[PDB]
Amino acid sequence: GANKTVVVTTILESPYVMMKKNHEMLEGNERYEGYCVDLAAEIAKHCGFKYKLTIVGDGKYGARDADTKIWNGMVGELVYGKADIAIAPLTITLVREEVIDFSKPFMSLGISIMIKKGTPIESAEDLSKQTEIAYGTLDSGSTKEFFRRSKIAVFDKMWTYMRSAEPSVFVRTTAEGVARVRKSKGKYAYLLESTMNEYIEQRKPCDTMKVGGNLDSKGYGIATPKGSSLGNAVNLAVLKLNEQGLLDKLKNKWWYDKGECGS
Amino acid sequence: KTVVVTTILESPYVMMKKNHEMLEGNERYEGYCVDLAAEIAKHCGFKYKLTIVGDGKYGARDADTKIWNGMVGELVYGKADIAIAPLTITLVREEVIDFSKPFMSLGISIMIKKGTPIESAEDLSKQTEIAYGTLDSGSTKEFFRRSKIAVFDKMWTYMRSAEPSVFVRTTAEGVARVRKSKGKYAYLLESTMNEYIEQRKPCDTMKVGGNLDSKGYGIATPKGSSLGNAVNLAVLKLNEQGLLDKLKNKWWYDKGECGS
Ligand SMILES: CN1CNS(=O)(=O)c2ccc(CCc3ccc4c(c3)N(C)CNS4(=O)=O)cc21
Ligand SMILES: N[C@@H](CCC(=O)O)C(=O)O
Ligand SMILES: N[C@@H](CCC(=O)O)C(=O)O
Ligand SMILES: [Cl-]
Ligand SMILES: [Cl-]
Ligand SMILES: [Cl-]
Ligand SMILES: [Cl-]
Ligand SMILES: [Cl-]
Repeated sequence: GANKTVVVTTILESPYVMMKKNHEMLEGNERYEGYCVDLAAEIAKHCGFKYKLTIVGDGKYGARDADTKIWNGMVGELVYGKADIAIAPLTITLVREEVIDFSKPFMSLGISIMIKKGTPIESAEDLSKQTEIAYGTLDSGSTKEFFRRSKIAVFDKMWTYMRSAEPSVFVRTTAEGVARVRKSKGKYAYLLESTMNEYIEQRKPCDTMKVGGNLDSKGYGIATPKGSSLGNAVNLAVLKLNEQGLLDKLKNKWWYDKGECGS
Repeated sequence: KTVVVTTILESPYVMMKKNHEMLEGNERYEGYCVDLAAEIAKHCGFKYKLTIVGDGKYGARDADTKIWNGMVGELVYGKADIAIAPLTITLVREEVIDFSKPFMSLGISIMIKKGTPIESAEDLSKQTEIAYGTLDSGSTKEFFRRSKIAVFDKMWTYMRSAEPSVFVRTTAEGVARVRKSKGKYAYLLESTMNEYIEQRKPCDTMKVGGNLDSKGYGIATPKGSSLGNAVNLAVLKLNEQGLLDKLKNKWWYDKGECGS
């Protein structure tokens, strides 16, 4: 049928999608800026569609409830037909690939540790062997699922602690995890993706840092409902943008050119 | 019912075992991709036969004839059912074959003989005393051929017309050329292979500078193959179980050939 505006689900996660200054008097896609806003424009141009950016209503990436089997977050928006495509830092995972399609990755990441500067922690093993410093993850995302499913001794030990810690060590948004690191005097460390960690390390007041190696290696992909006719063109567009150097330039633009912690 | 796997002799992905002359079939070979093939086949429920690509190439399309060679060609022309190899995901290949999600990350990188006064691709481009080149019929050569980045296009203009040829038939021949050229040849190759060689005797090469791009290897199937979906889920399962990282640690294991 006739071309229709593509509904893009995304999430307010800096620097991927952020409210522009003066957003209160802007409308539509002009309200937003960031890496995924720029990426959406490039994908749409290469694939020949018009689109509307829509922030996921529940503010979540996406997890399946173990009891009801209902998917929430951006994954749910695709599964239940509320959006046509997700352009966001959405991690490629097995359980998600069983229900939605992903392009080839547009960005690499691994799970990593964020500390308040000076915290005496260098690794996941360090965290797992002590109790003074609490630690947790984002809710409803791939990092929490990683720990829940891991059979690796250190990560299983970490999960066994996190799942029963009181008060809860889990946070609803990345910003809440950052705040908890910044306000806890070295007594909370946050497990989050290396991309987000490296972004925050360049934001004022420059009081956090990434420590240790990454715990895994994976990527973000552009997601579509299973069988969607958009998937093929989106995939080729991701590969073209990578090969032309545009994805690397976009990361530099939003992470480092705009950094607030020096050159 | 036996799946024909095309692969390539490239250390440490696929290597001939010691005493392979008295072995047969899949038991002749060892390495990262041999172990990976066994894991993929177990998860997908197929029997398979490893076969070394007949022309020894990864795969490129002839500009005049438009015929594909290498492992890509074996998939395109129906000579193999799947490629399990360090085969780079690229746009031109994704137009003719299918790739799983990546099983390993890499980028193009620079190999020098230790002590060579080169720190970056920009350094190479701004001089002519030290020659440099790439593997033929692979994704690194195509990267330079297609690139519009000023530094890389300048490098391509030099490499394509340099005499004698700066291109090599196999990775091992590029490494040998670095080792034998007294610092007058640098080799552009994928970071995975570079890092493997840097930890092998005689410990006379090193990786310099950052990677020039970021990409991955995928398991490839002919377009529309029924195996693609299961293979893709298998790669993700193996990654999430930690087995891909374990295999990398096994086959890049440093036994101290170089230093402590
Ligand atoms: C950025 N980019 C451009 N597109 S691409 O050429 O397809 C490509 C392939 C691989 C990677 C390296 C990072 C990664 C991403 C995703 C996964 C991984 C590993 N592994 C190692 C396991 N499987 S995965 O799909 O979760 C990046 C990449
Ligand atoms: N990128 C993750 C969210 C962040 C996290 O879990 O650390 C996801 O897609 O679920
Ligand atoms: N992995 C490459 C071969 C090595 C190279 O080109 O440096 C390919 O798939 O073509
Ligand atoms: Cl419309
Ligand atoms: Cl032998
Ligand atoms: Cl298993
Ligand atoms: Cl078999
Ligand atoms: Cl440029």
